[PDB]
Amino acid sequence: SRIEREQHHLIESIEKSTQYMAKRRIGALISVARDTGMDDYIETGIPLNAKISSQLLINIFIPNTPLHDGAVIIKGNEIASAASYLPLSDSPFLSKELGTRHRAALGISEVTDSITIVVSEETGGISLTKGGELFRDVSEEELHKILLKELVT
Ligand SMILES: Nc1ncnc2[nH]cnc12
Ligand SMILES: [Cl-]
Ligand SMILES: [Cl-]
Repeated sequence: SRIEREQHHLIESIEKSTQYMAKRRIGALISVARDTGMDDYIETGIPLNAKISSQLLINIFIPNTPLHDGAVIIKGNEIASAASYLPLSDSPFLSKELGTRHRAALGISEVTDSITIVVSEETGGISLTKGGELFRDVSEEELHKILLKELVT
């Protein structure tokens, strides 16, 4: 259909779902594929090939459920997979206060141009990784501007 409409709906869906999870300290890990493919990491998860919504993203990460333990990977206009493996960064610069989801988000950002969003189950803070860099505990305004810049062409 109309790509700009799809891209803005994707941004809204990430914003609403991460707001919901952040308030409840639900851990989450959502990686959005870009020019470089993520197909090999999609293959490690449970296939969904589903329409993007804030509601599905939230339902996926509910603790102690079949789909929660790993990354969601979004490819084109679909939630491709849940519970996917991402490579862990070995960087010693990542703070030891951060958990596996952050190290996974950092790891995938070091080998793809994907944009990955994390919700910390410890703090509720929202972080983002891109190109081997971490943007830690961003405000709602900051998250919106980054997602606009990176996900809207
Ligand atoms: N908990 C985790 N979530 C996603 N990718 C991972 N790779 C290793 N541990 C992981
Ligand atoms: Cl069209
Ligand atoms: Cl966490």
